[PDB]
Amino acid sequence: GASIFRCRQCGQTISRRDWLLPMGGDHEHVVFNPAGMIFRVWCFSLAQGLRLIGAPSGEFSWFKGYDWTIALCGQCGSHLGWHYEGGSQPQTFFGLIKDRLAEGPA
Ligand SMILES: COc1ccc([C@H]2CCC(=O)NC2=O)cc1
Ligand SMILES: [Zn+2]
Repeated sequence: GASIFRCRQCGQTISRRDWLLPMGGDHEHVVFNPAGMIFRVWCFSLAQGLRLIGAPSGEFSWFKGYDWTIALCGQCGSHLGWHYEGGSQPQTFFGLIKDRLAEGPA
């Protein structure tokens, strides 16, 4: 019905509703970057079709204990969110910008 998440700009397969991850009790986190941009972030245990840019950085990380790398759509290059690593339980996860994805059938 609506179990697959694709890149909104090009349709690249990214994630699934089954792979949503409740972090802090909720898979949705609203955050701001240092430029004041608001993001409605959904946390996923797993994702595909991305391209992770650069090396991890902990600066300004919204999630305690985690370092982030920019995650672009591997197909069109749109900024879809961030990959997080270096933490504990889980050690890694994806934070994806909800409004840059499109939900649909398998
Ligand atoms: C270009 O400067 C920056 C620096 C950091 C950020 C994001 C990265 C992800 C995160 O967890 N927290 C942030 O604030 C956005 C833009
Ligand atoms: Zn794309």
